[PDB]
Amino acid sequence: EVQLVESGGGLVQPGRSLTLSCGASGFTFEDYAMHWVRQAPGKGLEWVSGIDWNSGVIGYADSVKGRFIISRDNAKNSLYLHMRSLTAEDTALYYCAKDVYSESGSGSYYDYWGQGTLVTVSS
Amino acid sequence: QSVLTQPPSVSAAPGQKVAISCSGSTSNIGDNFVSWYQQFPGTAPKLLLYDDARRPSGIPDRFSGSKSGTSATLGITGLQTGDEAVYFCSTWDNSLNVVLFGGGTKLTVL
Amino acid sequence: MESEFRVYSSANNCTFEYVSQPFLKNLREFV
Ligand SMILES: *[C@@H]1O[C@H](CO)[C@@H](O)[C@H](O)[C@H]1NC(C)=O
Repeated sequence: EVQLVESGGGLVQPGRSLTLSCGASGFTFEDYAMHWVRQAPGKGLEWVSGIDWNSGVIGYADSVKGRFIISRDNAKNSLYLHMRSLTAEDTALYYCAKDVYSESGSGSYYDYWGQGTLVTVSS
Repeated sequence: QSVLTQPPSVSAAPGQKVAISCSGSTSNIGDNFVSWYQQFPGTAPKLLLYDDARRPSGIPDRFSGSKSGTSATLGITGLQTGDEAVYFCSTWDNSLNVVLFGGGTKLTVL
Repeated sequence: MESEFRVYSSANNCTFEYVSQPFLKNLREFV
C-alpha cells in the first residue's frame, strides 16, 4: 500500500506564494518518479509538474511554467512544489501522483493518487 | 497544444456494454499506450487500465477495451449500479514533452 | 493466511540487500 500525505494547501492572496508538501510512505521514494496533478472542481484533471529518480525536472505545464518550482529530497522521502504569482486559474485541488516509470517518457502510469489539498486563490 | 478529447457524459442501463472514446494526436497516443483512470465523485482517481487492455490487480475482468490508431476505446461489460464514475484517458506527448489528460466522461446509472 | 511484513512498520535508509536460497524431527543449527 502506498500513502501520499498532502499538506501546505490553504486560502491565499493572489500576489503571494505557497509551498505544497507530499509525504511518501509504503514504497521507496527515490526508486519511483513523483508527479503533481491538479483538478479544479467541475473540471478535468490537469498535469502540473513532473520529477524523476535523479530529481531532474521533467517539465512544467505551459500555463504554470516560470511560476512553479518542483523539488524533492530522496533522504526525506518528500517532494515540495513552490507556487508563485498565484491566480484564480491556479485555484484547484493538487493530488500527489506516484509514477512507475522514472524516465516517464513512455508507458508511464500513476500507480497511486494522493487524497489532495485545496489551494484557493482569492482577494 | 493537443488536447485529449472524450465525450462529456454517457448513461447506460445495467447489463449494457459501455464504449468510451479518447481522441489524441499521433505524437501522444501513437507513441505510448493510454492509461485509463476511474475517479468516483469526491474521491481521488484510481488507475483502471495500465498500458491499454492490461488491467492492474484489483480491476474487474469485465472492464476491457482496445486502442486502434490514434483512438483509445474503453469497453465496460456487466455494468452494475454504483459503477458510476468519471473516466480520464492520460497519454504523455513526446512532441509537447508534457503529460496530456483527457477532459473525462461521466458514466452513470438512473 | 500469511501475515507478511508484520514484523516492522517503517523501512527507510536501506543499505544492503541480498536474496539467495533459503537457509531453512529435523535440527537446524546456526551460529
Ligand atoms: C541514512 O544512513 C546514513 C548512513 O547509515 C546516515 O549517514 C544518514 O544520516 C541517514 N539518513 C537518514 C535520513 O536516515
